[PDB]
Amino acid sequence: LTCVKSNSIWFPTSEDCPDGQNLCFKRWQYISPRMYDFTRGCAATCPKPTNVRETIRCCGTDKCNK
Repeated sequence: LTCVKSNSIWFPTSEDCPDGQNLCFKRWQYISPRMYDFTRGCAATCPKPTNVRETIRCCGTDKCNK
């Protein structure tokens, strides 16, 4: 699998996931209206929110987390 990788520093790029990681994730954290922190990458299992302002979506096709 290949996923989009991005975070607060790095602009979105393609990344090849390690063998055995067959999900891509997109995670967003609400700050205020229409203002979010986004993170994207590969995962083995879908990550879970660390706080109630976070939402995560996972998917299983190349770069589906764009």
